[PDB]
Amino acid sequence: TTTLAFRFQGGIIVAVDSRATAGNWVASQTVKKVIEINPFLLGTMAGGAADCQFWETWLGSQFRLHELREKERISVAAASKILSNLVYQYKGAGLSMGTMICGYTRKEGPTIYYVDSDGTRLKGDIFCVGSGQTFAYGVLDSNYKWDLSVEDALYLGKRSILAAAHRDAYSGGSVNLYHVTEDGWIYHGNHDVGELFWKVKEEEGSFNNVIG
Amino acid sequence: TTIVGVKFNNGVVIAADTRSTQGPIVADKNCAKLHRISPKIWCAGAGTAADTEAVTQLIGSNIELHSLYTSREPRVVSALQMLKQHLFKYQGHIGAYLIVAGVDPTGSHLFSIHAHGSTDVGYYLSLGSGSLAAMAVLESHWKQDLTKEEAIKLASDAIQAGIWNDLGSGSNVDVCVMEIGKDAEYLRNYLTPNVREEKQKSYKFPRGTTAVLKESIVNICDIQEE
Amino acid sequence: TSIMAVTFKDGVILGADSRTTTGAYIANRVTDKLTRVHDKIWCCRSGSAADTQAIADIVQYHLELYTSQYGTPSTETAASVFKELCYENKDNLTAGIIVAGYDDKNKGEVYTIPLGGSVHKLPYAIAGSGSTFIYGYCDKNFRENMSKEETVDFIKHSLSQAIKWDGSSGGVIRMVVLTAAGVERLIFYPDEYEQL
Amino acid sequence: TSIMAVTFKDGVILGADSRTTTGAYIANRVTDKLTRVHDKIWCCRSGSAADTQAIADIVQYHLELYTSQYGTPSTETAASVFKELCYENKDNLTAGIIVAGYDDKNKGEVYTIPLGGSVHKLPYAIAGSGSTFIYGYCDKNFRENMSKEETVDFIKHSLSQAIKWDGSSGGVIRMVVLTAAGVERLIFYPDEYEQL
Amino acid sequence: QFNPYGDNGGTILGIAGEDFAVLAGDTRNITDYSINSRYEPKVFDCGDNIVMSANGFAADGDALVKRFKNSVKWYHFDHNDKKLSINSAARNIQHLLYGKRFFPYYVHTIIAGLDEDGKGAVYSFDPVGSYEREQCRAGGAAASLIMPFLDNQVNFKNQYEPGTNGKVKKPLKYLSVEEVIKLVRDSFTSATERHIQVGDGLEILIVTKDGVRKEFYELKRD
Amino acid sequence: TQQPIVTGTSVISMKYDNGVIIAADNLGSYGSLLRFNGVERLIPVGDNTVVGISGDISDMQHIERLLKDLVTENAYDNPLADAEEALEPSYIFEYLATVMYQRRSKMNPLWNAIIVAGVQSNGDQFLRYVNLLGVTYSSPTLATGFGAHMANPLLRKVVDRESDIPKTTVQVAEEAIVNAMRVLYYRDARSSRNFSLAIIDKNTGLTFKKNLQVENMKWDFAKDIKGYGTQKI
Amino acid sequence: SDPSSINGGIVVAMTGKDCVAIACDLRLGSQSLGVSNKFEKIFHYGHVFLGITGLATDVTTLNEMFRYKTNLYKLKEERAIEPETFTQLVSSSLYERRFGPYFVGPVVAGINSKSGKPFIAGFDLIGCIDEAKDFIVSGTASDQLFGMCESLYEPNLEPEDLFETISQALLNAADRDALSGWGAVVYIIKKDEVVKRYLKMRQD
Amino acid sequence: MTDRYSFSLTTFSPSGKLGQIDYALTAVKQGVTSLGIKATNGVVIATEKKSSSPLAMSETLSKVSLLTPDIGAVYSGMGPDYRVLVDKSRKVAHTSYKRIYGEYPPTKLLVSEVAKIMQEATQSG
Amino acid sequence: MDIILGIRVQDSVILASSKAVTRGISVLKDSDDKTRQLSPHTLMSFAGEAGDTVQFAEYIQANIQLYSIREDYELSPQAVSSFVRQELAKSIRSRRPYQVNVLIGGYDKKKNKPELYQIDYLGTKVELPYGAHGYSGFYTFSLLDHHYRPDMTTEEGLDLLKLCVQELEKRMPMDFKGVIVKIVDKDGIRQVDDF
Amino acid sequence: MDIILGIRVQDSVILASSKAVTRGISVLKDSDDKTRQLSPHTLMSFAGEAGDTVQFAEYIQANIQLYSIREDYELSPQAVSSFVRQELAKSIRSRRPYQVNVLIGGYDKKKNKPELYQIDYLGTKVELPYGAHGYSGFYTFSLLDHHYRPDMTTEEGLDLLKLCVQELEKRMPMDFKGVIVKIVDKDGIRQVDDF
Ligand SMILES: [Mg+2]
Ligand SMILES: [Mg+2]
Ligand SMILES: [Mg+2]
Ligand SMILES: [Mg+2]
Ligand SMILES: [Mg+2]
Ligand SMILES: [Mg+2]
Repeated sequence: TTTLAFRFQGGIIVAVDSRATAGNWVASQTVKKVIEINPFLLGTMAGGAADCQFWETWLGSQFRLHELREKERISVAAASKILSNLVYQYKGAGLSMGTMICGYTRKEGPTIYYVDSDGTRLKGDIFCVGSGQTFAYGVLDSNYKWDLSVEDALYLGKRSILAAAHRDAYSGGSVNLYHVTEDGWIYHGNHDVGELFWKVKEEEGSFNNVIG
Repeated sequence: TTIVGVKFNNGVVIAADTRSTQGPIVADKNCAKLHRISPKIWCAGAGTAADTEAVTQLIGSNIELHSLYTSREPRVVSALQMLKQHLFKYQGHIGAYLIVAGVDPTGSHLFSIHAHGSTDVGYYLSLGSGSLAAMAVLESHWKQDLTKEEAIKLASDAIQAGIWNDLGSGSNVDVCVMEIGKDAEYLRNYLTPNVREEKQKSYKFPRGTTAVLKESIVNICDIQEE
Repeated sequence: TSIMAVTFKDGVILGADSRTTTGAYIANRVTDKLTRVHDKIWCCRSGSAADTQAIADIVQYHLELYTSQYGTPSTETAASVFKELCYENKDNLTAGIIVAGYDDKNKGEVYTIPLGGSVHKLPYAIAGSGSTFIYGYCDKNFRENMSKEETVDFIKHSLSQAIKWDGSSGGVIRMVVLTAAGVERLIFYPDEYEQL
Repeated sequence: TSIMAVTFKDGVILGADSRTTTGAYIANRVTDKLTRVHDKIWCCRSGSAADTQAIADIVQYHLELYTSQYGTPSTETAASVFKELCYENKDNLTAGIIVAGYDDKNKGEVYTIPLGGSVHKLPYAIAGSGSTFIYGYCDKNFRENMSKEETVDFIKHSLSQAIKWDGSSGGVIRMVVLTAAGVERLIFYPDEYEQL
Repeated sequence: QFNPYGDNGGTILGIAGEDFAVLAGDTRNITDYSINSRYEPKVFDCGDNIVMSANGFAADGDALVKRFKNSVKWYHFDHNDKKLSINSAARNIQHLLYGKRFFPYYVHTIIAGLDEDGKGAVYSFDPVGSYEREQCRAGGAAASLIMPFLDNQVNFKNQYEPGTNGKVKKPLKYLSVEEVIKLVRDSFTSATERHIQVGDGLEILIVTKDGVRKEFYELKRD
Repeated sequence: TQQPIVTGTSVISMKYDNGVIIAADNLGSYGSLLRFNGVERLIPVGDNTVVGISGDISDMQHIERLLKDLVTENAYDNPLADAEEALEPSYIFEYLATVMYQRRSKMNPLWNAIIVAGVQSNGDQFLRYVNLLGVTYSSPTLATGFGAHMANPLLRKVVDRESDIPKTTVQVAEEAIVNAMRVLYYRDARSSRNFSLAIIDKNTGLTFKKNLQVENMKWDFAKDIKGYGTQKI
Repeated sequence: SDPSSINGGIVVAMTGKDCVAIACDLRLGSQSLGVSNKFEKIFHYGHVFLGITGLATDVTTLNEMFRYKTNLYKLKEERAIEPETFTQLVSSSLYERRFGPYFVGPVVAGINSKSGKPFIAGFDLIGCIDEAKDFIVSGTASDQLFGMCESLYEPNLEPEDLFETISQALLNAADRDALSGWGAVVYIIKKDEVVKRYLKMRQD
Repeated sequence: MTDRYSFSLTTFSPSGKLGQIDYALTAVKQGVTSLGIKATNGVVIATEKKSSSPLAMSETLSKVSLLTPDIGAVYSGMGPDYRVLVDKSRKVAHTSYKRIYGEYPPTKLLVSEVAKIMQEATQSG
Repeated sequence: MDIILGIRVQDSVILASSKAVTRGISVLKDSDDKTRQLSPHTLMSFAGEAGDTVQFAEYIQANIQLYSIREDYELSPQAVSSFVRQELAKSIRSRRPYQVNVLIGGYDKKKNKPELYQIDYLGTKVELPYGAHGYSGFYTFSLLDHHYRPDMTTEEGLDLLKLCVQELEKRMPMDFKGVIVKIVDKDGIRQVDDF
Repeated sequence: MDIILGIRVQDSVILASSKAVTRGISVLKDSDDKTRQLSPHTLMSFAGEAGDTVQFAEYIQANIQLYSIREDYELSPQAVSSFVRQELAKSIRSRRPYQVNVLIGGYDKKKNKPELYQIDYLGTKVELPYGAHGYSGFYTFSLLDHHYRPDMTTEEGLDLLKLCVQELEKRMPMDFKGVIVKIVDKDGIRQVDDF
C-alpha cells in the first residue's frame, strides 16, 4: 500500500495506490483506499482494510449527526478526534489503522490529520502511509512547494504513487486522485499504473534504468 | 499417494496411482511411482518423492554390482536388507516409504519398508495417504490362492479406492506383474479413468497478441570455423 | 504390544500378540514379534520396530560369528550382546526386548532387557504396553516347572487378557516353544482365545 | 491409589488401599478412601484428594437435604449428583469416583465416574493408579452373585496385587460391606494380604 | 488446545455481466485429505434476487448465510416488504462480518445479483467485512489458479490487437451469459485438474431480472 | 476447551432405497485402554430417528439427555405429539447442529462427531453429519473418525451417487455396513468386535439390532507369515 | 524468512510441435523492495536451456556450477550434453545437497539433437524430476502459472502460436504476484534456431 | 604395521625405461591369446579358455566379462589382476557416471576410467 | 553499519557511505570510512554486522592485492565482483556466515567503462546504474529513478547524491553523521573531502 | 516519544522537548510540541507510548481546567503534581496502564518559587532542580551536575540547556530533530521560538 496527502495553496491533494495483497498473492488491483466519508471529508486506507472502511464509514454517520445537532459543518479537528478517540478505546484489541483525515473548512483552511490505531493523532502538511511510503516521501519532499498549482499538485501526488508502485512490490494497480476544496472534494480519476508508467517514462525522461 | 502390493499363485503384483502433489497443488498428473530396483524386483514409493527415487536407484545400483559380483540374479531380501539398513542409518530423515516386491531364485516376495528402517512381511500391503482406502478394499476382497488375473483386479481396485476417496491420490493406475519363471511385465497406465473432458473454448491466441520489446537470435552453436 | 517368555520343566516358551499400530491405525495385524537370533535362542520385541529389528539383526550376526569360532553360544551370552547394544545406545533406542533360549546344560532361561539397557534374569518375563494389565494375573497364576500344556495355557490366558484391555495389542497369539526336542511354532486365533 | 466396588448376592462391598503420596513421599499411610455420603451409599475416591473430598462433602449435603424432603435416595440418584458435579466442573477437577450403595428394592449397585464425568453402571468397578495391574486378574476372577466371604477374598486378592505392583498404593486394605443387615467396616493388614 | 476453525476447502466464482450475474461454486466439501460430500450446496438463493456464498470454514459459512437470509426476512418486516437492494445487502453483510471482528467468520464471502439500474453486480468480502463491488472474483482454494485466467480472458489483460504490437489494447467487449458460463466451466475444469480440493460437481446460480436459475455440471471425482 | 477422556470410535451410515442404516461399536475407550465394553452409542429418538455419536462419552451422555428432554418438551401441550407434530429427524439434527455450533463458539465444545439418521414424514431419507466444530454435511454415505477413511470407500462402491440410492436394497446396504464394521475391527486399534446396528425404513419402521458381532474373519494366513524379512523359521 | 520467496520470480516451460519454449520474468527483489529488472533466470549450455527460480544467490551459483560441469562433460564426451542427460545431472547435483539444499526451482528445456524430440523437465529444490509432456512451472507465482497453463495450453502448437500461449501464461500469472514481473523474456527453441523475445509488461 | 611403502616401486631407469611396466608387458606376452574385431554392425571379442586342469570347470572361470549392458571386456596376462579390474570397472561405471547422469558410460570414457586405475598402479606408493 | 550508496555515471562510479559507528546507546565515532581499495581502479564499500564487515573487506583486499602481485595485472571490476560474490555465497552456508553487504565500484580500464556491483551477504550480485543496501534504497531509489541519466557527469551525480542524502537526513530516524564520498574513474580513486 | 528535559533556575522553570515523531521507519513530523498548559503558571511535558501520551496529557489538562473554573483558583504546582502522580499510580495497576512519563514545570505564585516535578509512568514523583526521562539523563546529568547553580538566571539556564542538547545531538544515535523550549515564570508560560 501507498497512500499520501498534502496541504497546499489550492487545498489538499490525496493520492493512493490500488493494490491489495495476501502474502505474495495479489488479491485485488482495484481497491479503493480513499474513503469518501462525506462530500467534504476524505480518509485514506492503510493497515487493516475492514478497520479503515468500517470506522471511516461509521465516521460519516457521526459527522452527519454532529451537523444535524449543531447546524454547522464539523471541523477537521473534531472530525479526526472522533476517530482517534474511538480507536483509542480499542487500543490493544488489534485494530490496524494508518489514515489521513483530510478536509477544508472556513475556520481551519485545508487540514490533514494523520490518525493511527495506536491512538496517534498528528496535524501536518505532508503525510505518507503504507509499505511504499518511503518512495512517495522522496518525490514529495524534493518537489513540494506551498505555491503549487492544482494541476502540478495533482501530478506530484500521481507521480509519487507511481514511484512507490514501481519499487514497492505491495503497491501498484492504479492511482486514485482527489483534490479537496472548501466546497468539497473533487475526484480526478483512476489511472492504471501500467499505462501511467510508460506515459511518464517517455514524457518525463525518468526511469532510464527500465527498458521501454 | 496410493500404492499396494498383492501376492498371488505364482508371483506378486504391485500397483500405484499417478498423482504427485506439492501441498494441495497437483504437480504431475501422470507420475511414475513404480520403480525398478532390478529387472524382476520392483518397488512403489510414498512420502518424500526424491528420497524414494534416490534410495531405489542407490540400492538398485548396488544390487546390480552385487549381482555381477556373485554371478547370481538379485534377491528381494538383499534389496530389503540394503534399503532398511540405509534408511535406519539416517533415522527417518530420508522420508522413503516403500512397498518392495519381486521374484528371484528363492521365489516370490512382498515386503513393506518404513522410513525409520522397519520392515514388514505380508500377502497384501498398502502405503501412502490413500493406504486406508486401499486397505479397506484389500481387507474386503483378498483371499488365499489368488490368480494372476484376480490379483491385478484386486490391486487396481485398491488403487482406485485411493484415487476416488483420497485427495492425495488420483489420475491413473500403474501396475507391474512379477511372475515366477517369467519376465516382469510393467503395465504403465493400466487404467485411465480420469481423462479431462474437452474444454468449452479454445484459448489459442491470435498471432501478435503479445507485446514485444526486442527480438534476437540465440547462438546455441559452437564457435565456428573460418 | 503384549509379549512374554515363560520357563517351564522342558525348557521355555515365548509368546506374543501380532498387532503393530501407527497411532490408532493397525499397520500390521499379523506381525511376527517372536524373532530368531540363533537356533534355540529367540527374542520378543517391543518398542520401536525399526530399533528392535536393527538390534535383533545385529545380534543374529554376532551369534552367527560367535558360533563359527567358539560353537553354540549360551542364552546368557545372547542376552549380554543384546544388553551391550541397548545400554551403550540407550540415548538413541526405544527397545524393550525379552531374550529366551534353551541350552541342554542350563535348560530354559529368560532374560528381560527394559528401556534402560539393564538385564534381569527371571523365571518368566512380561513386557509391552499390554503387559501392565496382566501383572496381577501372571503373578497369581505363574508356577515354576509347569508342563508344556500348562505353560501354553498360562501364556494364552495371559496374552488374551492383555489383548482384551490393551488397544495397542491384538490379532493372533503367536508362540514359539524351545526344548531339547526342537523348535515348535504355535498360533492361536481370536475365536479361540477371546472366549477364554 | 487402588480402589474397587463389587456387587454380590447380599449387596455390595467397597474396597480400598490406604496410601496417599506426594511424589514418592507417603504423606498418609493410613488414609480412609471409603467415604460415606449416606447411610448405605458410600464412595471410593481417587485423584485429587482436595477435589474428591470437596465433591463428597457436597454430595453428602445434597443427599441429606434430599432425605429431609423426599426420603431415602437411590444409589442411582447419588451417582447422578456425583456426575453432575464432576461433569459440569470437568475443567477444574481431577476426580475418579466409584459410587456404591444398597437399596432394598434394587439391592447392591455400583456406578463408576471416571475423569470425564461420564457414568457407567457395572457389576463391579476398579479404579486408581493401581487398578491397571489387576484388569486381567479381576476380569478372570469376578463372578456375579458371589457370597460375602468370596467377595471379600476377591477384593482382598485384587487389591493385594494392585498394592504389590503400584508404588502409589499400599498400607492397609480397608473395606466397607453394604447389606440389608447394615454397615460393616473391615480392615486387613500387610502381614495378612502380602502372603496371599 | 481446541481449534475453533477448520478448512472445508471449496472454490467459488462470481462474475458480473451487463444485465446478469453468475455465482458459481464447486460442490465438494473436504477436511484434510478426505471428502465429506461430493454434493454439498455452497451457493444459496437468499431471496430478493440475491445469491450468496461464504467459502472457507463451512460452519461459519452456514452461520453467516443463515443470518443474512434472516436479515432479509426482518428487512421486509421492518420496512414494508421493501426489496433489499444488492448494495444494501452488501453493507448489511459488512456489519454482520465486522460484528465478529475479534472472533471472525473464517470465510471469504461473495454475493451476486443486479443493482438498482438492472446491471450485473458482484460484491466481494474479506473475513472481517471489508467489501467491494467487483466485475470478477474467484474465492477459496483455487482462487489463485482462476483469477489470472479471468484477468486474461474476461478483462483481456496483456492482450493487444495484432499488427499494432502493444500500442492498441484489445477492446473490452461485453460477454453474454453463455460466454461467461463457458469461462466459469473452463476455470473449474482447470482448477479441478491442478487442485486436489476442487472437483466432483459445479453448481452455477445465474441471476437475471426474470429471477434466479440454476445449472449443474459434473467435475472429475479424483 | 477440554480434552476427550472416555471416547467412542467410528459411527458409519448409508442411505438405501427405502431408508437409512447406521452402525457403531459398543466400546468406550480410555486412551489405549479398552475400558468399557457395553456402551450403546446409537440413541433412538422416537420411531423415526437414530442419532449415532462418536467422541467424548460424557458429552454423548449429555446429548443423550438433551434428546430425551426434547421428546418430553415436544409432548407438552401437543395433542399431535405422536402424529403430525412428532419430532422429525430434520428437527432433531438442526437442534443438535445449533447446540454444537453454539458450544464451539463459546470455546467449550461438545467433543463429538454426530450422525443423525432417520426417515421424514414424507418418507424421505435423512442422513446428516455434525461435529464439535458445528460443521455439517450430507452425503449418501457418512462416517466419523476411522470410518471416514475406511468405511466410506467401501460404502461408496455401493452408493457412489444419489442415483444409486433407489437401486440399493436394505439387504445389500446392511451387508456393506456389516463388512465395513469388520474392516474397522481389523484396522482400527480403538474398535471392538461387538456393535449395534439400526435400520430406519419408511415401511417397516425402526429396527434396532443390539449385541451384533464381527464374524467371518480371515486370520488363517497369519500362520505362514514369519519374521520381518529374512527369517525362514 | 522463506528462502524460496525472498527474491521472487517465475519460470515456465512448454512443448510444441517440433519446438520447446521457456520463459521467465526479470525481477529480483529483497522482499518488498524491487532491486533489479534485468535478472534473467534462463541460461543455456549448448542447446540445453535451464531456468532457475528461487533464492537468487543459488540461481547464480547453480548456473556457474552447471556451466562448469557441462564444459567438462563436453571436453570428455566430445559432444554437447542432451536435455535428458542434463536433467539427470541437475537431479544428481541437487540431491547431493539433500540435507543442505539449494533453495531453487529449476526447469530444463530443449530439443534432443539426435531424435529431434522436444523435452522439458522440472525439479523440486531437492532433485525430484517432474517430466511433464505439456508444461512445467516454477517460482512464487507457480499456482497462477498452473492455472494459466492448464487452461491456455493445447498440444502441438506451432512455434509462433506457442510463443503467444507461454507469453500470456507468464504475463498474467506475474501480474497476480507481487514478487514477479518487472519485465519478461521468452525463448522459442527449434532444432537449429533459437529466438529470444523480451516482452512489454506493466512495471509495478 | 601401516603400509610403510609410500614411495613408487615403478621408477625411470637411466635409459628412460619404466622397468615394472615393461616387465608387466612381458607377463602379458606370456599370457594366452585374446583378440577383438570390429564390424559395421557389431564388435566381437574372443579368447582361449586355457583350462589349468581337466577337473576344473572352465565355465566358472569367465575370461570375457560384462562391464555394462553395452560394454564387454577380455584380457591377456594375469587372470587375478583382470578379475579385480573388472570389479573396479563395473563399480566405477556406476559411481563416476551412472549415479550422476542416469545412464551407462560410453565405451571410451569407461576405458578412460579403467586406464586411470592402471596408470595409478604405475605411479602410486 | 548503516547507509551505503552507489551511483554509476558516464565516466565514473561514486560511492557514498555513512560516517557513524554506533555501539548500542552511544555513537562511538563520526568519521568512520566504510570502504577498502581492492585495486587502483576498484573500490569496495561495506555495511553489516560489527567486526565481520572490516574482517571481510580486508580479507578481500589482501586476496586482490595478492593476485595483482602474482600476475602483475589488475583484475577487471567484473572479475573482482565475481570473486567477492563467491566468497559470500561460500560464507552463507558456513558455520558462522559473514553478515556483510557490499558495493563494488570499479573503472574497467580495458573497456573504458565505470561499473557498479551490488552484492548482499547471501552472495546476491547485481550490476546496477545505482544501488544501495538496507533501508537506504527505500528513501533514495524514488529520487534516483526520477533524476538518473546514464550520460550524467560526475558533478551531476554528486548533486543527485546530495539530494539522496538530504532525503535520508530528513526522513531517517537514525543520525548517520553524514557521508564520506569517493569517486572511482580512469585516473583511480579519490575522496571528495567536502560534502 | 524521545527526549524531554527540565531545569529549575532562580525565577523560572525551563522545559525542553524534542520535535521528532517517528513511527517505525519514517520520521512523520519534525515540529511536534510535546507539552500541555495545565494552568496559566503550570506546564507539563510528556514522553512515552504513542496515543497514551497525548490522551493522558489532555485528560490532566481538562481536569485542572475544570478545577480552575469550579474554584476560580489556580492549583499550586505541588497540588497539580500530586494529582498527576495519583492518576499514574492508579494507572499502573489498571487493565491497560498509561505508558507516559511527564515533567511538570510550574511557578508557585503564593511562594514566588519555580518548581520542577519529575513523574514516571509508575507514579514515581520527585521534585528536582533539573530532570529528564528515558535515556536523556544519561547524556545530560553529568553536565547538569557540573554546571548547575540554584541562583542561575533564565539566560544561563538556556545556555546550559544548549550544552545538554549539543551533547545529545553528538552522542545519541537517534535524530530527535531539535527541541522546543518553553519557560514558566511569574508572568506565565512562553515559548523560546529560536533554539
Ligand atoms: Mg510494485
Ligand atoms: Mg530411532
Ligand atoms: Mg485389542
Ligand atoms: Mg480434483
Ligand atoms: Mg507484480
Ligand atoms: Mg543485492
